[PDB]
Amino acid sequence: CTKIINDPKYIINVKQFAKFVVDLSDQVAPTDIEEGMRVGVDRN
Amino acid sequence: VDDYTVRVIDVFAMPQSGTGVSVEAVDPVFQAKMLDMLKQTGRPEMVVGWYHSHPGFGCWL
Amino acid sequence: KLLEHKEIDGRLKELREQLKELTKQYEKSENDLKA
Amino acid sequence: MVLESTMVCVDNSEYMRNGDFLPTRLQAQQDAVNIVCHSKTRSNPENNVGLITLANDCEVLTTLTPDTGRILSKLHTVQPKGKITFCTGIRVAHLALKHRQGKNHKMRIIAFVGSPVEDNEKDLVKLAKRLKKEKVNVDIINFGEEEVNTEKLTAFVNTLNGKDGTGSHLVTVPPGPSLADALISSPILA
Amino acid sequence: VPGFLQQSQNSPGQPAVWHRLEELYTKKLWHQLTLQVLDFVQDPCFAQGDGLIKLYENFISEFEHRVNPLSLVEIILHVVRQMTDPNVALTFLEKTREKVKSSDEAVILCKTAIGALKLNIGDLQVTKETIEDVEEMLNNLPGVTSVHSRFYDLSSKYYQTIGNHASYYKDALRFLGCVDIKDLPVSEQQERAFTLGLAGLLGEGVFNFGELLMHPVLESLRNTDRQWLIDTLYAFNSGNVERFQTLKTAWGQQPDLAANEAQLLRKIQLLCLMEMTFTRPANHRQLTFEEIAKSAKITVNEVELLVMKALSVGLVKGSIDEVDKRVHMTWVQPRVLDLQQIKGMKDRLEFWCTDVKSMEMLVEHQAHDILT
Amino acid sequence: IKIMKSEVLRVTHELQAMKDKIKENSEKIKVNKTLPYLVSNVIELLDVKCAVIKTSTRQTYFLPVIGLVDAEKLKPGDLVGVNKDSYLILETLPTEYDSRVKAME
Amino acid sequence: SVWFLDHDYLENMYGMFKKVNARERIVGWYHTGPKLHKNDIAINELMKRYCPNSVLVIIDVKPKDLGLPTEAYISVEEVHDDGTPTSKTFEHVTSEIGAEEAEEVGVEHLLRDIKDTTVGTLSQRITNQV
Repeated sequence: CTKIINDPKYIINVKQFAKFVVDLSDQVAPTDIEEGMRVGVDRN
Repeated sequence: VDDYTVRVIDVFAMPQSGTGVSVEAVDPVFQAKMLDMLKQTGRPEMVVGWYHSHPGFGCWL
Repeated sequence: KLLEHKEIDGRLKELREQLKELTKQYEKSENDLKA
Repeated sequence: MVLESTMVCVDNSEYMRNGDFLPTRLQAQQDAVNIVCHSKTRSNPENNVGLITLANDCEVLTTLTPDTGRILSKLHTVQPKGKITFCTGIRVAHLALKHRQGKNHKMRIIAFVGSPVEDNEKDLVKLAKRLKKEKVNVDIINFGEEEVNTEKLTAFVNTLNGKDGTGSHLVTVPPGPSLADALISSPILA
Repeated sequence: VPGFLQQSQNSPGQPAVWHRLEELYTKKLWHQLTLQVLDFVQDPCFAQGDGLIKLYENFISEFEHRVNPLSLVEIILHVVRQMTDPNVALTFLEKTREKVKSSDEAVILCKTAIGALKLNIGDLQVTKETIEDVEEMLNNLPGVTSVHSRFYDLSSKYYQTIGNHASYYKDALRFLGCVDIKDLPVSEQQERAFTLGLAGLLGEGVFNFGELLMHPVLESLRNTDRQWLIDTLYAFNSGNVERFQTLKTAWGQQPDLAANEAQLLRKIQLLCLMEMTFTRPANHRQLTFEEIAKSAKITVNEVELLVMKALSVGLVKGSIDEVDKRVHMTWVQPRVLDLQQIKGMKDRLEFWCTDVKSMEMLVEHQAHDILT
Repeated sequence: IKIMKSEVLRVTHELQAMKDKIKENSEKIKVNKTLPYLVSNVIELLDVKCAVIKTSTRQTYFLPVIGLVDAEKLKPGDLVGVNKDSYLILETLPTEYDSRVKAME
Repeated sequence: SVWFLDHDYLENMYGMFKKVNARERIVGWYHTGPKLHKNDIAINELMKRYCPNSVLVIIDVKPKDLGLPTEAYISVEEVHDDGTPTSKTFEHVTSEIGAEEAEEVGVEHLLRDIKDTTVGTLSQRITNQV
């Protein structure tokens, strides 16, 4: 997650695929994800 | 019409939505008003099924 | 009574300008949907 | 509480523009239509009301709607710049009623005859006979200048209900107070 | 004020009409009163001075709906023609225009009235400006209405005063189409027909002449009183000599015809060439030089120039040969027809369709196996 | 006097109807704005109002219309979040700095 | 002179279709009646209320082997020039039936059993000439 946007939005770099602006699933809490942390994302 | 035949006469598109082709793509208000207004014209048909386009990939689910 | 009637014109004229702006705002909303 | 669909025929003929009524003929008819629509909608919250202009050939400005807002909005810009054709207007209103959303609603037509009806008596009687069996009640509101209790209109209303009459009335308003108040008495109450 | 018309009621019109107008005013039945006023201004009694009207019509002017602002301008134009003062007529028209900005149709009639009244004094580019402005406004109107008649009347009057004939002929045809035909004085019909005929005869670019035979204006009037106009129009349309009728007319109608006799003769020769092309069997389209010289009464050497002019203006699309003294004819400019001409065309097309059917039947029968 | 009632009623009804229909339009746009927002850059902006977008996937796409943002408030190089497949610009994105860029400070 | 056409129904249908596909704006009306009708002018004016340039395409539903099944008409108000009364009438505009890729594919699939071979076989050429 390169950057956190403020419902918060997250900019995520999928290594080399592309840059995406995604939001967390209900499973995780917003406090858990911090800027610069590598996090998993669903393929769809 | 019977057990061994499903006849489709008309197909009306549902508006494109961010959800995609999912249960939430069937805007209930849009579908209800479309059916109500098509009944007046003379098409009192039931909803027999749904169709969705699979660009690129073939016909599967 | 003339002042009161003119006062009503002020409230009425304010709404007319507002609705014109709202129509201009909406006409943009239609444009972006088409795009 | 009776479920009925009203299709008010507001006249926008050139004669609708000699203001024998206080503000003007057009304003008097606008107030009348406002009062009639409000009364019909309040009497039952699921009833409908629409308006057809009777000038030139005809117009269907507001097809049957449950809200009086569309009717009132279309009533402005009536622009009385034509001539009336009563039989054609009633026929168009009957067609519109036939296109009713809910068939249960009772037929009812309110006509604002503000200009002379240059139609033969035979045509009016035939139209009344057709409306009778069809089951459509027309309430004629003679307006302003005319042959007092116009013979053609009175005969039309009489043939619309023979030997028994309800929901079919003719109201003649001599010049004076705004016709909006008068309509609240005869048609709206009964 | 309301009794002022009563005072006028006592002894310029009829007591009954004055009383009816007063009652209509009192009853507030303004539209019926407006129809009565329009009829009243139609009365011949308005011949010298008005004074009282438009001062009684202040109510029309102030009232937002003096019935149709078109009707108000109709009354105002009659009043202006009554007062007949050029200096103040224009200002009165300006005030009327200001009062009737609501109806774009009303403004057209006001502009036409100011142009017509002003056409007598200073009929210069300023008038053409009004004509162009009405053109721009009139082209925006939803459809043909009462203002178009006034516009085209003003245009016809203007062009007649400028000298331009073909444009006047076109605009007079347009006006006659845009009016009732009948509901006209009959004398006015005859005058308009005479002016239209003269404009067509003298028209620098008009040779159609197809509306002389069919337009009711030329038929109902000019039938007996000075038929020479219709005679010369028929001569031009047929393209024959009819020079004796031209001399007969030259005796009369000296202005606009004696001066332009040369142009008229050139036009009649050019139309004689057209009639020669017409009467030809459509196969022997080659025209001998002697035949054209005899038909148009032009010397042997004049036919070359005549045919060249006919080709140049855009009336024939053929070619000319000098060695054989025959002129190739390929005619594109169409012509008006007559019931007998239509019957001839109909039987010729019947022959054509019978030939086509015969050929189709032959092909179908000969190729039954391959048809499929 | 007439203006008061007539205009009040007509304009109030018009305002309410347009408010409801604008709310419907806004809801439609909000629901249609799918969140993925494939990040992209606007290499150039050309007048027909149209944009040339180079996606983070290393592809450039010409846009017949800019999208849900305003052409005036845009310029070459801006971070615009275009849709995954439609490639239409959905929303401007604030100037982002890669983790390395922040670390260099 | 009596004819009822839904205004609200037309507007609601147009709104639905705009939601489905906004590139399509109202351009006119069609009626399957083989011949024009005396009340067609009023309907054309009502359509013009929604689109100034309205084209009436008379789509006959009777298969005629000679000619296209469409006839696009427009409303023209002029002065007629040639001194004749003017009226609403109906000016004619050339009509032709085209198709897009999807409609073309559907048509080709539908008429793959009654379609003549593409290519100028002498049989088809002689038949066309006939």
